[PDB]
Amino acid sequence: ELSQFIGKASNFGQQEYSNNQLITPVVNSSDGTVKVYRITREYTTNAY
Amino acid sequence: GRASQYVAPGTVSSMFSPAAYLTELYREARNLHASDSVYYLDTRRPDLK
Repeated sequence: ELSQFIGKASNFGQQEYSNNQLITPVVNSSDGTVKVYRITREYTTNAY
Repeated sequence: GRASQYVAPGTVSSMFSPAAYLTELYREARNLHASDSVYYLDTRRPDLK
């Protein structure tokens, strides 16, 4: 059961972010250690 | 910590799978005859490779 705990974010696919910040778990496949990452998107150009 | 990842006994990815056996046979068998010989494995059966 413990190994099924993926998708600790809202979605399983396209996960949520706000103010260009995406906060999701990433888990390794051999040991199973999970870290929570924040991916920040800073536009440099016109997003429109 | 022995070899990191494991597989099911029913998959080709197993080191004990028939795919593993085939790989092991091929890599030895392919060198039995000269490449320009009629008995050369890859001439007779160019599809196995």
